[PDB]
Amino acid sequence: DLADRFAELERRYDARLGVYVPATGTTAAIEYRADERFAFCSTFKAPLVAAVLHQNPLTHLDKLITYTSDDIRSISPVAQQHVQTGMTIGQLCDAAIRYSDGTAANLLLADLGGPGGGTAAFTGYLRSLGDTVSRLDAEAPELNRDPPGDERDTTTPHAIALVLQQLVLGNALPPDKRALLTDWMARNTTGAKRIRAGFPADWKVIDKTGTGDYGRANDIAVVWSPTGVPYVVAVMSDRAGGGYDAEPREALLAEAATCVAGVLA
Ligand SMILES: *C(=O)[C@@H](N)[C@@H]1N[C@@H](C(=O)O)C(C)(C)S1
Repeated sequence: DLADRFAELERRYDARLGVYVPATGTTAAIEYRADERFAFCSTFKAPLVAAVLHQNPLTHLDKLITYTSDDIRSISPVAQQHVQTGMTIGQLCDAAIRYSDGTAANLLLADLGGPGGGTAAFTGYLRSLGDTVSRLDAEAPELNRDPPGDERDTTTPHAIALVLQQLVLGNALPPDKRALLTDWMARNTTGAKRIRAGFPADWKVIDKTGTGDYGRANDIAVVWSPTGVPYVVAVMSDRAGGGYDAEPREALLAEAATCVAGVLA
């Protein structure tokens, strides 16, 4: 039984685990704590890039964005290396997804614009996709630090899975913008020990991870069977019991994904 397996993993990792896989042709939705709130962490960058793409002509990707020393306030493996030169919107989208670059995402929020440095427009974008649950209230680094239980900067496995489904498999974006988002997630560098670790090599996996305080570790993916049948997989976790400095545990997400893959095979 899946729910028993997910509950075992919670005990093993002293964690709270949430899982959602939306229903398909012949598979029932998989759900475990799927309607409980968990912090977005960096997972918001997938819908953020979709918002920026949707909002502008495709050649907005070529616009140069400049920023300064004081814009670097979070883990930013790419943007730290380009303060002098600036970075194009395309480069920022690439870094935000593939390296989970925090400065890149902050700049993309500012590009999207409006109150809260773009957090309100980001949240409005989710509303336009029928997501009445998720909310973004702060940018990096603040968005990863909300106390366990606090609703700021949260989504649910259920809400984010339905959003990702529309973005990658549905018609939220035109085909050209959709392919840009899909390709970036396909080329993600941060995801190898999460959902990817739970599916066999002949399944395609694209994803966006998030990590935060209180042992937060998330991964949202779209996967395709060896015959091209797609499934959306959202896994979210925290370890409130270890306090603010609780270590995130990727292995928990790998094991949860392995369990899901077992059902979907
Ligand atoms: C977003 O959660 C932010 N903490 C960046 N994302 C994490 C992840 O993607 O797993 C990093 C790469 C640990 S930093």
